[PDB]
Amino acid sequence: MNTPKEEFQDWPIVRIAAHLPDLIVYGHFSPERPFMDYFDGVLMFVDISGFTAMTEKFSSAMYMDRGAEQLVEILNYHISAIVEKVLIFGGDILKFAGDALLALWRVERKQLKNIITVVIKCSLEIHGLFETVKIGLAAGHISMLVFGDETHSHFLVIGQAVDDVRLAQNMAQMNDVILSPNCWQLCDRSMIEIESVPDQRAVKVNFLKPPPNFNFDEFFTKCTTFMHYYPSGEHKNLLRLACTLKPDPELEMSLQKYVMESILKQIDNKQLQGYLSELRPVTIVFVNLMFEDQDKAEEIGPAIQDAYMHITSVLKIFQGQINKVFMFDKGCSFLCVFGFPGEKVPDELTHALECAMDIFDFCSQVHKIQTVSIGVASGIVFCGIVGHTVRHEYTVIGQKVNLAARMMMYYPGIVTCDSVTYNGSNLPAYFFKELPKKVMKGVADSGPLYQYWGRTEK
Amino acid sequence: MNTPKEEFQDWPIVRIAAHLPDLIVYGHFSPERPFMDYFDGVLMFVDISGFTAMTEKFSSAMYMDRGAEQLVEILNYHISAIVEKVLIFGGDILKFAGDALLALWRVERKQLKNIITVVIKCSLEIHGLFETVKIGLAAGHISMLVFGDETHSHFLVIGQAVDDVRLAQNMAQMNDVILSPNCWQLCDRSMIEIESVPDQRAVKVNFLKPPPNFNFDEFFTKCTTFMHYYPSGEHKNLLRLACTLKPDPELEMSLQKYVMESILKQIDNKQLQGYLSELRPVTIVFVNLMFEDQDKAEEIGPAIQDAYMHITSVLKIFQGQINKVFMFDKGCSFLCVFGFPGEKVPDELTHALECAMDIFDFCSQVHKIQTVSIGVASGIVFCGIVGHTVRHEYTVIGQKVNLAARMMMYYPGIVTCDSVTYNGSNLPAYFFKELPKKVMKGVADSGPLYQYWGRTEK
Amino acid sequence: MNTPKEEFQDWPIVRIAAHLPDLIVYGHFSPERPFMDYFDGVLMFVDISGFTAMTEKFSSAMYMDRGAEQLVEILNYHISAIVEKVLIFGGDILKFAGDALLALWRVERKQLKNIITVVIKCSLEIHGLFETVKIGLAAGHISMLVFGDETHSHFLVIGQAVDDVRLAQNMAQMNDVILSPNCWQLCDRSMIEIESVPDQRAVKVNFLKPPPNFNFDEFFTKCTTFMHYYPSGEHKNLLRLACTLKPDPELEMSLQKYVMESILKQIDNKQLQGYLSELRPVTIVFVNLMFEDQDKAEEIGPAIQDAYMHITSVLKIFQGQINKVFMFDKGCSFLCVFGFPGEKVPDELTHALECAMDIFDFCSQVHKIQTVSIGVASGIVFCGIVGHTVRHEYTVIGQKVNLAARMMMYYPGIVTCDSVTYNGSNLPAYFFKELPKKVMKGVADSGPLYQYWGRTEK
Ligand SMILES: O=S(=O)(O)c1cc(N=C=S)ccc1/C=C/c1ccc(N=C=S)cc1S(=O)(=O)O
Ligand SMILES: O=S(=O)(O)c1cc(N=C=S)ccc1/C=C/c1ccc(N=C=S)cc1S(=O)(=O)O
Ligand SMILES: O=S(=O)(O)c1cc(N=C=S)ccc1/C=C/c1ccc(N=C=S)cc1S(=O)(=O)O
Ligand SMILES: O=S(=O)(O)c1cc(N=C=S)ccc1/C=C/c1ccc(N=C=S)cc1S(=O)(=O)O
Ligand SMILES: O=S(=O)(O)c1cc(N=C=S)ccc1/C=C/c1ccc(N=C=S)cc1S(=O)(=O)O
Ligand SMILES: O=S(=O)(O)c1cc(N=C=S)ccc1/C=C/c1ccc(N=C=S)cc1S(=O)(=O)O
Ligand SMILES: O=S(=O)(O)c1cc(N=C=S)ccc1/C=C/c1ccc(N=C=S)cc1S(=O)(=O)O
Ligand SMILES: O=S(=O)(O)c1cc(N=C=S)ccc1/C=C/c1ccc(N=C=S)cc1S(=O)(=O)O
Ligand SMILES: O=S(=O)(O)c1cc(N=C=S)ccc1/C=C/c1ccc(N=C=S)cc1S(=O)(=O)O
Repeated sequence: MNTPKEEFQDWPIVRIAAHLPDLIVYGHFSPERPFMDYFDGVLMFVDISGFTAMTEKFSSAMYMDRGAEQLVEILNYHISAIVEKVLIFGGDILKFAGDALLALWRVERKQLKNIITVVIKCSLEIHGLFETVKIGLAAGHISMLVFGDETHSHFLVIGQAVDDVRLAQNMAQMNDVILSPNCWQLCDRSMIEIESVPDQRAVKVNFLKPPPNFNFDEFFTKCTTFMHYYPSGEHKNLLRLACTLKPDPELEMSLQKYVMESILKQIDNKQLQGYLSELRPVTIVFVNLMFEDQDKAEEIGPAIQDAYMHITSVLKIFQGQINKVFMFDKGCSFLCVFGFPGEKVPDELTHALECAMDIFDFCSQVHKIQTVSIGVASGIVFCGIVGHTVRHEYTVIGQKVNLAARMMMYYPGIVTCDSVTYNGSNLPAYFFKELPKKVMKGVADSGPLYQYWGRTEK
Repeated sequence: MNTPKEEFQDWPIVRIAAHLPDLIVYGHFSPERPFMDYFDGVLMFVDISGFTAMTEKFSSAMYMDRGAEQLVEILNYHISAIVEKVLIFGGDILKFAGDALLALWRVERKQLKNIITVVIKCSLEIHGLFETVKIGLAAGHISMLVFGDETHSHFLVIGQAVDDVRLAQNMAQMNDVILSPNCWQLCDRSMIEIESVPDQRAVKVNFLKPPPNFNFDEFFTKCTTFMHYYPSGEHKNLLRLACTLKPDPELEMSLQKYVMESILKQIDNKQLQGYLSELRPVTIVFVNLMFEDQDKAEEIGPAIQDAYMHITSVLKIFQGQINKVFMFDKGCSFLCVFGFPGEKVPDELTHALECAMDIFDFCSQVHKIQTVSIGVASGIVFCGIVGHTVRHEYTVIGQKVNLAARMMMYYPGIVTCDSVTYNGSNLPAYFFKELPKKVMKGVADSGPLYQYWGRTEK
Repeated sequence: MNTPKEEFQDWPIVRIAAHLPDLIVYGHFSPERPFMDYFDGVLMFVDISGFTAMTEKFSSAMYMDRGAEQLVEILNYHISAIVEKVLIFGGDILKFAGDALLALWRVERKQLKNIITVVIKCSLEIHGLFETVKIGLAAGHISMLVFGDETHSHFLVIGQAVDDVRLAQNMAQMNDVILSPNCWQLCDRSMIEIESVPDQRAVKVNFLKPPPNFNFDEFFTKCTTFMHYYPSGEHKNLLRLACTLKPDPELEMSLQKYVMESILKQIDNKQLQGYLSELRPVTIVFVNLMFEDQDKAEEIGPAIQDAYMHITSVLKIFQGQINKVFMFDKGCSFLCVFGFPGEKVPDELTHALECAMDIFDFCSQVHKIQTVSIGVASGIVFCGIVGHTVRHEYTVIGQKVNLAARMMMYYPGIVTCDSVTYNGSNLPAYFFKELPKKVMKGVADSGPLYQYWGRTEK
């Protein structure tokens, strides 16, 4: 009696799971929105910095109209390798943004010290890939927030460790691994040699220096006791346990709400795989919400949910889409896009400004939101699915994405727009205020920037 | 000198062979139509009963417009596992219908007793998959009929064993394996413990109870002597020998006639794989032909061929399609569909009724056809490719499919239609007769049913 | 710590490399056009002769409108096997044309003798595949020419060995391996038993007859010392080293210029794989350029580049495409096609004739081009990607392709066209001269042929 090979099955549920972290795939949340959960862990924020900045080059004539295809190929070649390192070291990739990613090792509180050592070694092996990247590490309390409606879901992680991992990675020169102050407090100081970072309490990792009897592979194996989903036994050859997910209509209904409809169309073999990689004209509306205390999920959770319900309603009317939601050092940020896969309708610009204003007015009156700031910028951006075969997400990358992000942070409390938007809108000039030029870290040649004042003086 | 791996090649001939049983793939029939062949074997009819009945749920809003995709994923997850069991135990899947399938073990007459034991063990392992299905078995003489024209072919199996395997499976409660009377007569009674089935000569299998020296794997190996196409030797790792078919234009011309054109388009990589899975509005015309003796191929074969030639001509004019032909307990049944893949033209309904009537009038005068009955029903049905990667077929599933089937059996001798068809047609009311309501085993809430009387009183 | 399998990655750069020989993939040429390089090697020209001639049959009704699909399946089944033999024996497939291919073993001059023995054994194993094909071999000096513009590149090999390998294969009856005179001069005469070929200095291989101590596998291993890209070590399981190419935007920009845009669309998953296999009406314009000395790259290179710049400009205006460039026994030949993938515009014929004439007038005044001859023929041709998964090219095959080729050689110095072109053009009759009928080796039933005289008497 024959025994044919049990082969890998790429069911639709597995294809959906590649877009999501274990944090969501293996969650089992209540239905209320917002939903909040509390835990401890180590976070790694890795950035292939400088990439977005150079992406303008893939529009150049030398790429012969295959710039998008070449960009996603070269980006994925490098990002995939980082992803695979994270996964083999037992981490969960939470989110991709631009040319950056955020990873989590969730563990019981008593094990933070040893897991920090695992994450440090991972980081150093990540740098080792590129000898021929900047990394920030944080550790401590983390909260999860899940928000959405009956057909869409989004998640965020929040708290001091999340705020920290950002600060840490901003400080890294190239090739550094930086630890947050709390990460450095909690870590196995006997193992790692560090330097001070001038005017900072964070530190830099110089070397990992294990004791005589130390064997990293045996240490790692011990650490796996505490990793719930590390592929093992019969499945030790897989990068993710999620590769083994079986059809389950209830679970697939829950997971599909996290993925955009155009991605699902691809998943369902109803659209060619190449259709979503493109260098496409869009308008970015980057919405930032600031709170008095952004580390307290129970305070900020309802407010984010309320803002989301309104944003999604305003976006719906124009086929805008939320591409991502991230925490920033200051606030919760919604990266919204007008002009995505087959959503290309006329007056994208006037509508984008009116949408922004509507969001601004509504969110300004939401209980607990202290400040709303919105940046609007328009031009050619890369859109595509970035990451590894087993862990990837649809992402937008471009100078206009980062300009919209920087505008909302450098011009808080108002709706701002770039010159393409201002000129294109053909709204009358007195709907705007021409703004002073600010030097914006990460940006140059911004062109004139404007505030969208609105239809009336007020 | 290198020796690179001989890799599996998915040639178009192999892709076509996945839609067909070994009975056809390895046949070598004459060109006459009808063609008839005679043999002996064991038949297994397996039904995941209740599924079709629940399929209405995949149209519900909770599935967020991916009902078809979720339905085919979950159905195939379960059906695939049954298919793989059948194939490993040496059976040939003949046909899929709805959430049911028919399998055959063809063997020389002297080996029926031992092959029944193999099929019994298979059936029990099939039930074992679902601890967390109903099976009927028959054995004896079987005839094959192949009918068609110069560009299309269809096959049927016929005879008392085929009639029996239906009766047997109708009697099974859930989780039963039922044997036909002849199967029970021919089987190894020392091996199997059975109960009587009240008011039936068929029996139910309680257990397989082998003797002391018995070793099922060694018994199975012996049985493989008699299985012409059991994958073996170098190919013992394959589910089907048909996976090894090589390009052969003559054979591919013959096999392609059994597959619908839209499936071939997919096979040829000229249509996306996802296009054929859909929850689509169609009109089912289910045609039943009854004979004085439906076990005699030489009598019924020419009549079925004659009926087929006319049906196919009438269907052609409106882009109706034959989806399947099955034997029923009473008669040969053609499952015809209007509105399939890209065949969506207006007045589907009036045309469907006129087509039905034309078929009714013509088939009624075919020598040897005793009664024609036709059921017409219209609404949302699932269409898609069901089964395993290596053995699958395009199938339609839905409450309207089963309503059309039950109408043709409970209202014999006339053309009947459902309320959607009647109301939609906007043919005048006196073209119809409103019918008494019958309780139809397998159905509820049918709505009013009508006879299509036709254009004249008569 | 897990170690998941390093799996084969089908990056876009690798997909592009399948369309190209190692000669180009691993080249590192200067940017000037023309570019010329000089080396030594053995050439194998293999033809599955008679195939093109029978291809008319795949339009017959018996193929039920899947003639193109069946043709490419059966052709690739056989061609793939030849390709795999060439690759395992260490050769580089340079080009596919019709049902023929050209392969090269490049080696240092001192090793020609031993490499000829390897190529002879390969050829005999190729014949061994088909017991149930004609091969010509040449050896000696070879020049490479690369020509093109800023966005397209083409290459040719040139010289006496290239002229020889053609002569050699023209002489082969079926099943022969013929050696050129120089190949026979350079080979290991102690190993091979040959016959004279009447009225020729080339010879035919009867047998390979190695000495007592000879072990072909050990001899082959020795020969691999001299094969730069033979897959080895960790990669000994691969057919080509090019399967291991990593993303490299500079290299991909260079390689993509050799591939047509519609093929790149497929590569990029932006068009279905099946779209390019078709039996399609086109017009072939086959352009032949003759030189006083076609073995001297430094003479003919600039002239071919000049002709190319003009051809490509004339083709551009009508969406004609260069499908291939080959050396012929006499001259350089450009196989140009009007009506390719989505390039189907009206008056294909008048435009094709005017294009031809423009090319004729311009190329006639290019320094060093002695004679220009152009054949124009129109009808149904097969287009598709022919070869192996790892080494394949887009090719056109058909009686009209070979008619255009034979016209340009049998009616040198003029633009000729077939009856379909002449009649279809509805240009006035005095734009043409009706030609005497020539018996053209490889052709019958040509229909009347015409010269395109042009708009004026002159
Ligand atoms: O029955 S429903 O389709 O409405 C359904 C609603 C749910 N709502 C929520 S929350 C969660 C699940 C769910 C259906 C599950 C199945 C539907 C069809 C199957 N068919 C087969 S073969 C098997 C399953 S199973 O997952 O229960 O095995
Ligand atoms: O590529 S694999 O089969 O290994 C695979 C592993 C995953 N592992 C996990 S967790 C998740 C997905 C996955 C395959 C994805 C696709 C494979 C073929 C497609 N053709 C089309 S359209 C589209 C997709 S899609 O999901 O990326 O859209
Ligand atoms: O653009 S980044 O790759 O740095 C990025 C990745 C994220 N996630 C992932 S995966 C989340 C946020 C994020 C960008 C953050 C900022 C963007 C603009 C700012 N302007 C000012 S002043 C400040 C910040 S901050 O949050 O870093 O303080
Ligand atoms: O020659 S025909 O295309 O008309 C033909 C008619 C048949 N009618 C019937 S019944 C059955 C087969 C058939 C053609 C077979 C081939 C056609 C092309 C091949 N080319 C190559 S390389 C090889 C074969 S083979 O199968 O004979 O090897
Ligand atoms: O999936 S496998 O390559 O193992 C395979 C085994 C079979 N074994 C046997 S017997 C038959 C078919 C088969 C593959 C089928 C497809 C693979 C990719 C496709 N892409 C598209 S459009 C479409 C098909 S199709 O044939 O299902 O249409
Ligand atoms: O619908 S089923 O899954 O039971 C089915 C599968 C088949 N094949 C496969 S694979 C072939 C037939 C078939 C349905 C048969 C009937 C459908 C309606 C009837 N109404 C009455 S009275 C009686 C029968 S019967 O033939 O079972 O007597
Ligand atoms: O920077 S450009 O895009 O203009 C460029 C021009 C060339 N012109 C020529 S000749 C050759 C290469 C080339 C760009 C190379 C890269 C572009 C983006 C990368 N991103 C990441 S992660 C990595 C590379 S790499 O190959 O240099 O590693
Ligand atoms: O098929 S393999 O993945 O082994 C492969 C090996 C190669 N080896 C080398 S060197 C080059 C290419 C190659 C795969 C090609 C494709 C695979 C899937 C496609 N789907 C679509 S559209 C399209 C292509 S394509 O490149 O042929 O267009
Ligand atoms: O058509 S073929 O398969 O023989 C062919 C394959 C090639 N390449 C590849 S891969 C390159 C050329 C080629 C055809 C050459 C000719 C075509 C028509 C001729 N008419 C006359 S007189 C003479 C020649 S010749 O060059 O063989 O003398």
